[PDB]
Amino acid sequence: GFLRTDDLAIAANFPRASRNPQTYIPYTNQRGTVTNEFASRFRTIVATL
Amino acid sequence: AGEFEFSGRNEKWDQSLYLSEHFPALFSDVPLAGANTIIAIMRLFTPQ
Repeated sequence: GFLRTDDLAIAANFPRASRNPQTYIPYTNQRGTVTNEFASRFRTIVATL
Repeated sequence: AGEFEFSGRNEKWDQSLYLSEHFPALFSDVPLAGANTIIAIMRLFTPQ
């Protein structure tokens, strides 16, 4: 995944318990690709398994 | 001048590119270093 800052909450001034509000989105948006870079990670796991 | 200017992009073909100057790259019949096994299978599609 990646680490997205909460830009929509801070501009809306929502309560957060941190200094930098950063949630962990599990996997990347993958538009416009032929091979999916999240699916090919699972290729190399089964090829290891 | 006659060279094959390859693009270098992994894009799905659609049949609206048939009228454009783009070709399918499997059928260029150009030998590639390291990937000779793919080209040797594409020699089997030649008309007889």
